[PDB]
Amino acid sequence: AQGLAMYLQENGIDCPKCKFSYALARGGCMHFHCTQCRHQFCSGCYNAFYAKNKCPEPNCRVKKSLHGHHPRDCLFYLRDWTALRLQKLLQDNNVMFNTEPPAGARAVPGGGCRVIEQKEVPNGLRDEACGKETPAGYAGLCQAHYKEYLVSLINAHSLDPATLYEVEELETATERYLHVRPQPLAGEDPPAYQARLLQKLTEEVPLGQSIPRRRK
Amino acid sequence: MQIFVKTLTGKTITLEVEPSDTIENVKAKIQDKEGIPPDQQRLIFAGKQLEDGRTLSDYNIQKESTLHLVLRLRGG
Ligand SMILES: [Zn+2]
Ligand SMILES: [Zn+2]
Ligand SMILES: [Zn+2]
Ligand SMILES: [Zn+2]
Ligand SMILES: [Zn+2]
Repeated sequence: AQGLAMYLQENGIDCPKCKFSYALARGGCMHFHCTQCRHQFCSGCYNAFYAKNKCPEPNCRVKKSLHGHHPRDCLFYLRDWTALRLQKLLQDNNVMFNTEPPAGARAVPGGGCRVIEQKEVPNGLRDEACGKETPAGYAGLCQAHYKEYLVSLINAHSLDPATLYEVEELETATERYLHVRPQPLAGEDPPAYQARLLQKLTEEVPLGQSIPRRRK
Repeated sequence: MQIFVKTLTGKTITLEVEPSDTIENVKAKIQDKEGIPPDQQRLIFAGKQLEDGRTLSDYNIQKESTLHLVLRLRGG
């Protein structure tokens, strides 16, 4: 309904540590640093970023690096999906989404994608439309911003991307969150194996616990 | 900071890194995301083979740079 408008308007972002409220400026990476308390966190899932060798989890194989522990529904993972696959997750769950711009839209000067970014320019920053190519069916947004829009809807409705995982993806997610490399049990056929992995992942690894959700 | 990793061919995946990340760190991030063991990963940037102990900044790898991933095959 108003999902696209809500993505396009200026959003807030709150420091998960000190609760300070900001206006989100798009255009940067996923590493956010609170200017008030210096807490570093992911813009997608609000989990903490740990610098090299200060992460708490044994054994985080990415321990020797700057990293966070992102849930499977963080944009960190979902930005790699095709728009078609993100659309399928929404469609499978009866969630409407835009493929065309608002009926009463407004021409973007130069562009291109209409999303306003704070861009780096010689000697500072400048607010400017994204301007990237806008494929048909991407609601007037570029590929990356269209995917962010779809992810905003996926997260709002607490949709689980694992429902669409292939067996290899279930195995990878299993290794990541449950720290064990799964394998078929003796007597277990490939479909039963996939079903077991999906079942175990769903009941043992929650979706992002700090991703804001529709509360109704 | 976002970088891209593409195979041949080949989905493009994204990683969040910092310029001081080692190539070893990058391979571990690819393993986390895609399940490919680091020992099977060969990463290339602008025709240059990336060596484990060096960092992204050593190779002038910056925001939205694209790395190429080629699978390694060893005999038994
Ligand atoms: Zn803070
Ligand atoms: Zn995240
Ligand atoms: Zn960790
Ligand atoms: Zn855009
Ligand atoms: Zn960054």
